[PDB]
Order: sequence, then structure tokens, then C-alpha cells
Amino acid sequence: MNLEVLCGRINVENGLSLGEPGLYDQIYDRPGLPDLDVTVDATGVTVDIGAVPDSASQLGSSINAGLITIQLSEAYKINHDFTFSGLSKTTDRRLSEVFPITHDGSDGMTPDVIHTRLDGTIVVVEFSTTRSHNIGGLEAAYRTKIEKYRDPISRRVDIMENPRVFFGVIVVSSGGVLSNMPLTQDEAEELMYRFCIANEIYTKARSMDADIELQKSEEELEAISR
Repeated sequence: MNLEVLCGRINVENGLSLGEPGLYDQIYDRPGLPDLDVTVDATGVTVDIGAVPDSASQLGSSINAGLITIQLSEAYKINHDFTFSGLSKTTDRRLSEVFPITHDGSDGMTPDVIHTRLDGTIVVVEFSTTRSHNIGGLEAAYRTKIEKYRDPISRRVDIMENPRVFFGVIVVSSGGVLSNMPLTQDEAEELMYRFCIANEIYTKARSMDADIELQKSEEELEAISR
């Protein structure tokens, strides 16, 4: 899963585009989860991931079996970080490093991706997950990202010449993906399987340290606006 390939699948002619949302429901014959043993201590979360079962769909091809550790201070966002690690070429750039400074309070907003393409198009992408199994939950996460970033980016676009900016949102849940980045069904299914593993790991970690849930709640709360 490659970030440049994904960003190449959108076209913005002039201005700021929010694309078209598309729903990818879960339809593959999905394999079971791999064995996951989770131990939580002051170092952080240690996970032993078994091998992904075989299946015709071949889902899980992005899962590395073996041992991994997440520092406890970041366990709260396991669901995010594990689901999208294949796409998180993380440098964490702020808007002002690609957009004109406006001093409107948003210059320091850091989306998951800011990528400039060879043709000059600027693609800002935001990743999200929800544990709800209801279409409203997917829609809520997606709307929340749209509302967080549309006004700042639109303000920036109004004071540029020839801006071609696309704001992408990908929301992954157990039962579907909602995205304005065009995906293949296989890519969406792999994201959903990764999320299933991530949520199992997170649930196990939270059973030993409940405070991470609180951290998750507060942190997404602050992420509503800054």
C-alpha cells in the first residue's frame, strides 16, 4: 500500500475539492484474527501476533507476525496507528509548511498526510476509525474530519493562485470503509482486517489499563478542532 499511488487517484482542476464519498461494505470471506497475546506494563504494550490464517481472499498480507511494542503513552491511538501504518509515511507537516500563513489559529494543524504531486496538486489526507457498526458512525467520523479541515484549507485556497487542493478522508470500521480516496475493494478489505486486529489489541490493552480509553476519549475530543 503506497501513498503516492493513492494520491494519484484524485483529480482537482481548480480550487479545493472534497471529492465524492464512497462506501465499501465488508463482503470478502474474511479469515479469523491471528493469535494475539497482549501484555501491558510501564514500558508499554507488547503484542505477539501469530500468523494470519490462510484464505482465498488472502487478507492479512500486510500483517507482520512477530513481536511489537507500543509505548504506553500512545496505546490510546492504536486503532489509528495500526490500521493506517501502511499509509503513514509520517513526517507530520503542518498546514503552514505547504499553505500561505493566515494566523487564523489553524497554521499549526497537522493532518495525517500532506503530499504535493508532480503536477502541483496538493493532497491533504486524514485517516480515522470508528468502533461503531452503524453507517452513522462512519458518516460521523468522516463529517468530523471534513468539518475540521474545510474552512482552514478553503481560506488558504482563496488567497493562492491556481490552487489545486484535494482534502481526502478515509474512515475504517469493522464493517465498512467510507472514503473519498478511490480504493480497490481489496485495499478496503485489508484496511478493515487491520482495524479488526488493531481493535482486538486495543481492547486487550484496555482490559489491563483502562485509563487509555480516557486518554483516547480526551485526545479525539481535542482533535475535533485543533
